[PDB]
Amino acid sequence: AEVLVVTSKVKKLIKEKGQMNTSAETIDVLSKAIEQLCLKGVESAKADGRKTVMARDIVIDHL
Amino acid sequence: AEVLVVTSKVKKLIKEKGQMNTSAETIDVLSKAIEQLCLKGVESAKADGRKTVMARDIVIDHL
Repeated sequence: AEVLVVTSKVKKLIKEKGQMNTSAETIDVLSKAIEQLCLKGVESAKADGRKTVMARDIVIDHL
Repeated sequence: AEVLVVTSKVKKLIKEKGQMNTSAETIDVLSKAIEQLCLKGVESAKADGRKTVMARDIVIDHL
């Protein structure tokens, strides 16, 4: 339900830049990661009293 | 170049579940996060001598 990454372009990146295939579960993990980053972004934006999720609401520095 | 998240479905999630709009830069951050997670997955898979990026190669526990 609701794949949130562009599967074809992820597979293309991983193949072209890394010489690797991409498992189905890899796509699932990436999609779930996007969902969590979005929900956490909602939490951050609302806590600031805003109505728009902004780049500063997507905390990805631990990457 | 190469947006790696499904922009329409991200905006739909953020609006429907959080009542928020989604800025253009939010989409950019999410896309760059996916790119980094994929490249790091390539590093992990190759270090294990494999030819396929697997779910265990996408380290997202810091979420």
